[PDB]
Order: sequence, then structure tokens, then C-alpha cells
Amino acid sequence: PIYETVGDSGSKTLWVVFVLMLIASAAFTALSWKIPVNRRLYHVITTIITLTAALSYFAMATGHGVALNKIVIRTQHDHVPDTYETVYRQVYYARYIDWAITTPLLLLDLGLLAGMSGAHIFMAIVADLIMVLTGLFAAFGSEGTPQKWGWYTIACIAYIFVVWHLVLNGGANARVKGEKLRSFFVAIGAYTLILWTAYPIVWGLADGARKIGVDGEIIAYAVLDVLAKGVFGAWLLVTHANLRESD
Repeated sequence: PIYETVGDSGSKTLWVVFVLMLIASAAFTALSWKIPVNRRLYHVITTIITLTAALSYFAMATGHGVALNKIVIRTQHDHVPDTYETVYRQVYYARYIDWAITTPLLLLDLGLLAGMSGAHIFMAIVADLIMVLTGLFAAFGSEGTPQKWGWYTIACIAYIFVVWHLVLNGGANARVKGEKLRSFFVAIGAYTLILWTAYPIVWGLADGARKIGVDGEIIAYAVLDVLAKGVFGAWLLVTHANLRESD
């Protein structure tokens, strides 16, 4: 039986992201002290996002939130019956708990920015929570059974409704707020679209086909997480300071 588990480069990367998330949380706090308490909504939401990711990466960095998945791989043969091999791959379910907190809050950030209504923000979060939930089912679905790729596909469809809702309703609502806000929303929104779209791709390469090892999976999620939480947040909060249209 072959094992696929964290290596040295993966272990260090987890600690790096943990430290990067704390720093972003500190910078965002430092920015928030430059403005009155009543106007700190975005900084509070965005700082909770990076703190949650810090709590998550700290847990994975010290070996928590990980399960060993046993995978049996059936090989077909010409004249001989099928042979079997057994792989044990770490699955970092800590991410599905993190994403269940941070992706709704990211979507709160964008919905507040666009001026979506509370009912519409709520709808995006329902679809988003179905995505990360069925993502978790797919992560524990047995290979060769319908539940693995079937729950994955359901998650992808819930993801498509997120995009569809925010494009149409976030996009129509940002129009009403003027050109400077609308341009910013479209630019940070399009950035988000590209980044979030990469997560199911990493999943297919990792959980799906196991074309990349655990180390490669960890480094890919690290880039995306940093870009989707740290850079995203620094962009939104700095722009907000200079854009009263965001308030």
C-alpha cells in the first residue's frame, strides 16, 4: 500500500499561510483604526475571514482536521482477472469547515459592496453553503460509487448559481451606485470569479484524479487562499478608504 501524505514543502507551506493570514488580519486592523467605529463593517467582516483561515491553517499545520482515505484501485487486464491496489491519501477536511465560514463572508463583502438586498445576499449564501457541503460529501464519497463525482457535480451546479446570481443581481445593483463603484465591483468580482473557479480544478486534480500529490495540492490551495482572502481584502479595504461610494 502506497501512502500520499504531507511532505516537508507542504508542512512548511501550511505554517507560511498561517503566518500570512495573521499579518493580513493585523494590517486590516491597522487600517480600521483610521476610521470611526460605525464605518468599519467591511474591515470587521474581512478580518474575521483571515482570522478564520489563520485558525484553520494553524490546525492543519499541527496535524489536525485530516483524515486518511483508503482508496482501492482496480486494474483491468487482457486475459487475467482484475487486480487491486490500495492507496491511503490524506484528505484535509479542515478546509470544508473553513470555507463554510469564509466563502459566505466573502459573499457578504461583495453583496454589501454591490448593494444587494439582504434577501439576495441570503440566497447567494444558501447556494454557497450547498456547494461546500456537497463538496465535503464528495470528498468522502467512495471512488467508483456515484456519490463521489455526483456530489461534486451538484457542488459545481450550486457554484454556478452563485456566479449567476452575483453577476445578474450584484451586477444590476452595482450599476445603480455609479460608475466608480460599478467599475470596482466588476473588477474585484471578476478577480473572484477566476480565483474561485480554480478551486474545483485543484479538487479534480487532487481528490478527483490524484494527478498531484498532497504537497502540490497544499501549495495550490495556499496560493488561491492567499489571493482570495489576503489580497482580496487588502484591495477592498484600501479602495474603500478612498471610495465613499463603497460605504
